Amino acid sequence: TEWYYTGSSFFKPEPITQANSRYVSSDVKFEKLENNLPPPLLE
Amino acid sequence: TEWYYTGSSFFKPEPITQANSRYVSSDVKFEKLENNLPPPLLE
Repeated sequence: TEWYYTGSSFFKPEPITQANSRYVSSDVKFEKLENNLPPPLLE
Repeated sequence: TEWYYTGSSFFKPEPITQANSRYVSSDVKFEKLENNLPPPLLE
């Protein structure tokens, strides 16, 4: 599956990037992606 | 010595990471840690 960022007050799916994403501590309820890793997570 | 991150409202030492650290302009009062360099400080 593929994941896209969207705005809060209007609906527009957009690519996930560093600007709209923040690094946070690990958690169980966070989704775990085997592939299609977003640029921030991908290394 | 070694430095650990702890929360404000409850006491539990944690490993330091980029999630809970902010890059700031250097100041004299800060700690000049020659050894045991925190992982976010590594270049």
